[PDB]
Amino acid sequence: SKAAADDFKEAFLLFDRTGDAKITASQVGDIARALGQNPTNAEINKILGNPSKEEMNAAAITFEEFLPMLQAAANNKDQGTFEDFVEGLRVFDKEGNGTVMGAELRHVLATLGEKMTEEEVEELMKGQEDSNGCINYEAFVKHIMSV
Amino acid sequence: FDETEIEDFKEAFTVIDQNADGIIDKDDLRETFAAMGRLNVKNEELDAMIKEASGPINFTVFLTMFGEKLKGADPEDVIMGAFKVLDPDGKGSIKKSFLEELLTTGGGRFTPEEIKNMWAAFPPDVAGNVDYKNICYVITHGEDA
Amino acid sequence: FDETEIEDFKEAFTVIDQNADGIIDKDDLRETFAAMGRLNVKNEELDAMIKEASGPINFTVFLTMFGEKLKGADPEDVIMGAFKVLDPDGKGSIKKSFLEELLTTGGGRFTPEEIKNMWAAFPPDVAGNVDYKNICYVITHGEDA
Repeated sequence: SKAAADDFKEAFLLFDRTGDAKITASQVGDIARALGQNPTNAEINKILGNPSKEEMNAAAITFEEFLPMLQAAANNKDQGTFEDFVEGLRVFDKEGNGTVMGAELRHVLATLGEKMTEEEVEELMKGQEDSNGCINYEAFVKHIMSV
Repeated sequence: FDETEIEDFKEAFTVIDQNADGIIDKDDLRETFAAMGRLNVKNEELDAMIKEASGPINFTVFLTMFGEKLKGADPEDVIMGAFKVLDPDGKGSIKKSFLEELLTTGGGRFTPEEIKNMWAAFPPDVAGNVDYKNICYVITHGEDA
Repeated sequence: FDETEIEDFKEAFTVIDQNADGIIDKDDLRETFAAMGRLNVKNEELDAMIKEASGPINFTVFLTMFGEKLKGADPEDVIMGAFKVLDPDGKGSIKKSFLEELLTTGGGRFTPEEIKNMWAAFPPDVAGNVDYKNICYVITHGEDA
């Protein structure tokens, strides 16, 4: 709205590697996340196809399409409730203390639903899981929502 | 510009300014080259060095000319800092394809063609991204060591 | 000529120039040979070394004389680079007949007669093309190790 945030246009100049002021359709998922929006990858996929837009063939972009797609994704930020994120992992391990065994969270984050690479899974556990093999998800989900 | 790097340029300015008056003229350039072994140094090379300045080469004109050509010059300890963050487990030289992918995919300065020029005199190990350290040496002091 | 190879020739020039004035004369040649154990070094050997130069042996005359005799001299890391491309799976020394066929059939410098001279002091393994690495050693530093 501007509140006209012109820093979204300045961040588009940091993600366009050619400097022509266009951003390919394959970058739009990760740049919506870097502007403070977490649409799921199936949602980013649907919307695209919904608009008869094929992410399979070469793509370019213009700021005039990327701005309204970020504004259509911005209504879905009401789905980001931290009660359900901590209660999900609280149902994932027994006893009254928030600890996932290391390999349980790593294999679930790579193979269940939207596949996260094991390189990204190791980069998200690095520091929050110590050598006991127990990830405290009270501080883990706190630090994941700090970015 | 750190102060020891500016003192290194002050020592190089004094070795090329053999009249010790504070201004490197064309005779100082020719007599420093003749003392390094250049008996055939042409006057057109000395004139092309003086044509890069708008005035006489005193210490601040030599510092501003080197500043404007070395606007991305990085000391060896900060280049090894960044390469220790790229190899955060220490000791190992990082893979060739990992440096090619991370140069391109992060920045436009890491585009490929430029990566072929990086491999081209920075040899294999250096180019590949396996060794490490020899490239920090030749970025702070050029030519083969 | 890489710069560390030129620094190795500067250190060898300083060990043969025992007067430390920058010019290796015939007395320096004889006193370096006597300090290595050559008590019978003839004056005709010293005169044949000086007869390869047109002037006194200063550092740039010694570098140009070694440059003109070593116009295909290759450092050990680039010889092992080429032998790792000939054995691209790593570890194994390459076959005798494979190096004889690939030397001949690619280039005139790899003709046979020359291949018999390669096997002749570069022993079997080396000659054969099975070992590897000892030949890179003796091409950068001669004689049996």
